[PDB]
Amino acid sequence: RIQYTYFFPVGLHLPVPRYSTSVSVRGVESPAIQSTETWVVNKNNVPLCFGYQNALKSICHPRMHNPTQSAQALNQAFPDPDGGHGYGLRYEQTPNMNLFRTFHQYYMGKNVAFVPDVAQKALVTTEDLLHPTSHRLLRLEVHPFFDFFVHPCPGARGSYRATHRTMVGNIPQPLAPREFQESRGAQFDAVTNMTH
Amino acid sequence: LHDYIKMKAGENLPGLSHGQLATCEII
Amino acid sequence: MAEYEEWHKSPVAAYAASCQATPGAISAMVSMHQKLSAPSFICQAKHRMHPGFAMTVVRTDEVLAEHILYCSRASTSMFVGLPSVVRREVRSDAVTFEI
Amino acid sequence: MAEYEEWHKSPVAAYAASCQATPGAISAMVSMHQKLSAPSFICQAKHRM
Amino acid sequence: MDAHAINERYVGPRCHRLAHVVLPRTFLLHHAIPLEPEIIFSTYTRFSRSPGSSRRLVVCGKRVLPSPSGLALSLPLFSHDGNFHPFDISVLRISCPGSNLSLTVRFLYLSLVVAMGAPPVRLSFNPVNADVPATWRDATNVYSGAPYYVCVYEREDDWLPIPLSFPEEPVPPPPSLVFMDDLFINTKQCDFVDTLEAACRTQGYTLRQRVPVAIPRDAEIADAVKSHFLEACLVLRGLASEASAWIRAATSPACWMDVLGLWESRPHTLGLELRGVNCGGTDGDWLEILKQPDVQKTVSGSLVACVIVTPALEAWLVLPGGFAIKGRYRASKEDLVFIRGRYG
Amino acid sequence: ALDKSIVVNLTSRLFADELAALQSKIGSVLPLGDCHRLQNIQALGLGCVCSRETSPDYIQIMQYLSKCTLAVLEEVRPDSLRLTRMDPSDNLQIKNVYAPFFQWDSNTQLAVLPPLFSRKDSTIVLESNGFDIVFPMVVPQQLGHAILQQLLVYHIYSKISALDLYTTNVSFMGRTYRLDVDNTDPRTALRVLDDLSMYLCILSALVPRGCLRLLTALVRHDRHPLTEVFEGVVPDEVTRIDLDQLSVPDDITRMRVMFSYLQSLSSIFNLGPRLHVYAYSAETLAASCWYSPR
Amino acid sequence: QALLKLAGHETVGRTPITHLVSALLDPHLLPPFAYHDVFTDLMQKSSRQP
Amino acid sequence: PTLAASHRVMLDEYMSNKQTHAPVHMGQYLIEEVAPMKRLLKLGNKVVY
Amino acid sequence: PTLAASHRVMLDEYMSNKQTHAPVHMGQYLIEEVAPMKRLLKLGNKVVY
Amino acid sequence: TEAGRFWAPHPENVLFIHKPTMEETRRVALGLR
Amino acid sequence: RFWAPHPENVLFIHKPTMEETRRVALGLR
Amino acid sequence: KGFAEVVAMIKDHFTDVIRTKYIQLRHELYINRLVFGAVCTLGTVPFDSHPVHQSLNSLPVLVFANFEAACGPWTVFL
Amino acid sequence: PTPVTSDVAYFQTPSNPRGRAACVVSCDAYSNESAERLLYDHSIPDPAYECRSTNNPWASQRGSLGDVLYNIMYSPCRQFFHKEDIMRY
Amino acid sequence: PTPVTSDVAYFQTPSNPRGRAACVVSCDAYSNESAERLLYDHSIPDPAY
Repeated sequence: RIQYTYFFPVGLHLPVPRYSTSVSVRGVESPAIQSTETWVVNKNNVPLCFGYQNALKSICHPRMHNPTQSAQALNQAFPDPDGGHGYGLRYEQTPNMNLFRTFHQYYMGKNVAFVPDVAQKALVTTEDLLHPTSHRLLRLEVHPFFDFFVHPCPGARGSYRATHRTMVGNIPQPLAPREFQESRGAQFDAVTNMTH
Repeated sequence: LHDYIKMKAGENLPGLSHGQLATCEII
Repeated sequence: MAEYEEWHKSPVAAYAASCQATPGAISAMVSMHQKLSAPSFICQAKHRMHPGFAMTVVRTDEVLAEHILYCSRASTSMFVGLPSVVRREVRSDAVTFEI
Repeated sequence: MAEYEEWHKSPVAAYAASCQATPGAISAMVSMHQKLSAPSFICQAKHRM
Repeated sequence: MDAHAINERYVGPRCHRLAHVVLPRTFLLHHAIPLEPEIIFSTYTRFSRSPGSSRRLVVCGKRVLPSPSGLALSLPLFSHDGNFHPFDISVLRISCPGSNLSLTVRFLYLSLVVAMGAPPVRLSFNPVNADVPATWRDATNVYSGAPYYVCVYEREDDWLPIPLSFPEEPVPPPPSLVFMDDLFINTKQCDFVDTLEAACRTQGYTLRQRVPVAIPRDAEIADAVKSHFLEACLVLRGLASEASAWIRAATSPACWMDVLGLWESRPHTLGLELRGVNCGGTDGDWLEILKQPDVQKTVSGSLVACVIVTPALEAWLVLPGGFAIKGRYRASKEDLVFIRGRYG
Repeated sequence: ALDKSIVVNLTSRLFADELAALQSKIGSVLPLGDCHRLQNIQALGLGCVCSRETSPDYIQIMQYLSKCTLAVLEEVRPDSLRLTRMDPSDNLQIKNVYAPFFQWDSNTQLAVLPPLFSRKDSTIVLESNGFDIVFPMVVPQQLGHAILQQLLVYHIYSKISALDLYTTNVSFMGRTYRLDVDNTDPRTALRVLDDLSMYLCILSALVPRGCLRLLTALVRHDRHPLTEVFEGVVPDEVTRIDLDQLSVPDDITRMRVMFSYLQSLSSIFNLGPRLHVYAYSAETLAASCWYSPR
Repeated sequence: QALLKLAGHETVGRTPITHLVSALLDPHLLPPFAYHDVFTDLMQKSSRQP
Repeated sequence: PTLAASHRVMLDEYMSNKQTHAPVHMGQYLIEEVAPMKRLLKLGNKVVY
Repeated sequence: PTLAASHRVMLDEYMSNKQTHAPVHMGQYLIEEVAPMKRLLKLGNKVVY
Repeated sequence: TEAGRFWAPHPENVLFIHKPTMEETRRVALGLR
Repeated sequence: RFWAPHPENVLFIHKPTMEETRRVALGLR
Repeated sequence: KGFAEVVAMIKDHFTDVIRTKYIQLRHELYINRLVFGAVCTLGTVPFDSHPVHQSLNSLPVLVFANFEAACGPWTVFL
Repeated sequence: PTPVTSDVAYFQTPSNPRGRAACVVSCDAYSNESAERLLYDHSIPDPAYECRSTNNPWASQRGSLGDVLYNIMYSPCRQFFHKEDIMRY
Repeated sequence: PTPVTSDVAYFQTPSNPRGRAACVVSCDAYSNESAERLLYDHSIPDPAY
């Protein structure tokens, strides 16, 4: 009994200069619509659908939603990371209400400007994050729902901690581009059937 | 600066799938 | 303000600094504030929306293949012993021999 | 008001909050109050509705 | 709310009175207590104007899911010779069994004692019940400034208030007797730095290498290593902590190490144990120090100094660059009875 | 009569290094999965539950062992293990090989226990097949219980601690032996301690008052040999129960009920199947026991 | 009036699901300027403690 | 890979003409299957082996 | 299922070309038959098996 | 990693102080103090 | 070029800047 | 499963019964009530022999084959 | 789950869904220090392509969602993501 | 009668007009309490789709 394995994707987004080859189709040419399904021919030649409602029994599950299972394997993957500049870690609260005092202490003698991990991903195109000249822009995209960074604890060496993205726009441009968000918003239009 | 452009380009391969790799040029 | 303990987590502002300022672009941002969690995906299956990620399906399948076995001459040299019969079980219904 | 013992029976109102207010959408609402009976089906099968 | 009535039958008789305490999340966010069901609580109290130690007790705690909401506990109160002392700290120690987590939560009795103020034969059957009603009374912690709730359950009782025995003259000021621990450790730290500054004077205000680490050739780097020694003197004096490294070396029955966060770029991790390294001071023993993952980044990197304490209370200040200065914690025999009693 | 044996197919082969252990431990006892004739290696290993990649469960191994059949090795071939099985009432001949050496005699009472003195000693590995054959050990019942006595004391005083010479070591008469307890899974041993707690507090509510009064008249007047568990100091709690008057017809309705629960502690202090020995030799190390389960 | 057709009407427990589908409707997200006492209306309609 | 066609069009065009079908259209796409077994596909009576 | 073209054009396209007939057009549709017997279909002089 | 090879001329550890990151952490620490 | 490790490598600490650091640590305590 | 498991399994077969006696008998409780059950050992079934479903006048009755019988003492459990 | 800008031209040809091919037949014998650099290193491109490093970086890397779920019923993704069961080859 | 949003691709392949497949050869022998779950228990999807 020979046993093969098969794979097929669903729900992608082609790049911007869209093209065609066929001449028989007239009704799906508009780039405002995006498919959310694929069709797979069954054994008895019955074309079955595949939607997210048929894919909901393994997305909505807490194995898909906690980094404690993930940040213990990443910690054994690279055990001594460079403890980076502690830029966007936390809120150092001080008893001030003069915000012009807090405005002036921080920008007075600053001479070298830092760039965080996530802010240097939102300017990269969709291909340079996948190009092999970049490790650190690619190593810290471990999980879809979450967002990892380097924390100075414990000791003098670093460790990896986690925040949740909570939105769609907190996924960066190289993994969900600009024109995808526009075509997703046009799908928001025709479902609820609003008028601008 | 020469150590920067060298960072943006790049025994390093332990395996290769499709075959013995071949070099190209640029004219 | 720190950018990691925040709702708006800087790649939001990268989109808004590169729009066209078109009345279709407002419909993106309203649909961009979407709680990318588990029990909102239920509400993106009742209306056939697209959540923020594609996926790859993986299956298996089986085939009753009738095979062809070839084997050349004298690849094996056999050794056949002599058979015997051993008794194990005595019950009220049966006596079990086995060769 | 009782929603089950009524002429208008709430799935009418779902169409009202989802129109586009088009002059073709008026003629939908004229034909939407079509009596769903047996001796009305004669009058739509004559004109082939 | 079950953990109050469980503790009255198992921790209850082993004490004199219990302090039923419910901690809100505003207290939990300040002390950073990650609520898992694996947590083992341990309680002991630190007496004053007496030999200070009470025995350690394990108290059960459960999360209360919703009128307050948070972690529920029960603190022991000890009455030696028939009365309470007002300035008498009850210490809650929180730890996980497997991972690396140790938290000290400290309470004072005047925030608790005041808060309590307004034929076959039969076998009895007395199960644990939450039938007794609660009376929620407010409080504030003196040490952190985060509010916590205190239950008062209904049962020579109504006639008398709760006995207190206020201290007698001559007495140190109660801003100095409340923080007995933070004024004892701070003077030991301030006397530790004075040994390091005296060790520069005998050498001629110099810093000698001890660890063989090559230094890149720049004059600004040689000025930068000097700035790590002066910044470490602002930190070791300002540090007054319950769980420092030399305290674990005094109550040890092995080198005890704690790295520092210079210029407030890191939080301090204190009490890291060097297992299997004997700090003898010979050149063979510094290589076993260099196999540690911490010491490689305190020397090759920057912004982190490191303090390594022997069990003979002799300590080195390791700077980035391999530079080190031998210093000594001075603890008298009267001081070790004070430390091994309250802490160890 | 009844003609029995078990031959076991090793699926590929086995080496000459790992054969030196399987040849050295001939005549030993190991369990196996089902009472077949022909057999793979993946039933003979007791360590299908005593794994290396996970922490073992010392009660669950012993709890596994009253289920399965037990078998004796007699021959070893480098592609096939030839054994013999144990019928539930069958006079066989066992040989004393087991490395922590405890002397037997005629009319002793054996017991089959999980390996607790050394894990690495009783687990030999067979990496020609990717499996480890794990041996149990036979122990006379003076230590058949006295290890399970010490093991239940250890899991009590681990939670209180989280000293190290009283909670671990097992004292046979004459010597001590260190247990091999470093990384265990006690989540099925604390159920056993949750099955002592029901029977023990019931035995603290119907304590007969006459036997309480005999302690008041023995720990301070005379000097019994085994009253020296106590000192001369009687517990204060005994006098706080003693104060009620005696009742002879209610020291029968308390003695009979207390007597019935001490039939119930043969349900939590169970061993595996037992081996009634009736003939033993001293210079051949060969016994001849009588197998009878439960 | 365009968001409410996706969010539905059913409830998990006390909380309606409209507080959970979109971050534009979750009151724990505040508008980034407050001239009114918004800080006290948030606490009495929240199982999420601020 | 198997037959995936993100709209109903592309699967009902690959059945029509095997050669002149598009693998990539503007909105949708088709993964033409490269499989170690081939089958008879009968969607109606048009057969693409 | 049998032949059922929801407008007169679709049945006159399945006759004219068996391969490139539309199974589903914009408004109407067609059901190409999958039947245990299969007949000849003479509409004029064009024949589709 | 040997006692006789202690004072190697090129030992394996090299100091590397990134002077831009050191000035920004001084200056904030001089702002709070 | 890197410097070579040697136990006679010294860093001379200024007398005033060590005592001016002592003035700050008094006040912050 | 052996005698060391079933006594730990019968207690989980009577979880909702022990709670519905001692709460019902807490106003008055007698020492002669504290015995709660007794387990005997009736005999052995040969393994791989299956019970057979059977309905009799109705009444569904399982029937075993090759059951050899024994006896045993009554043992208290609680 | 996969980034939305994965490539259709990847899904046409028979490779694994990791993005990096797990053909560990090609590397040297018993070099387990060197046979990890095909599965999880990203300094080099994948053995399939020479312009991109990884199609979906949500499932290729150490700690990513392929290593979380399926790397330790039946799962056909146990075939491709398990580290120890590929090192047998 | 059948809803207006009944999918046309159901009518292409030889099913039955119930909507659910009624193949009772597939289920177990002599189980009337279990064969009914094919026909009318609408928790499971129908055995076709």
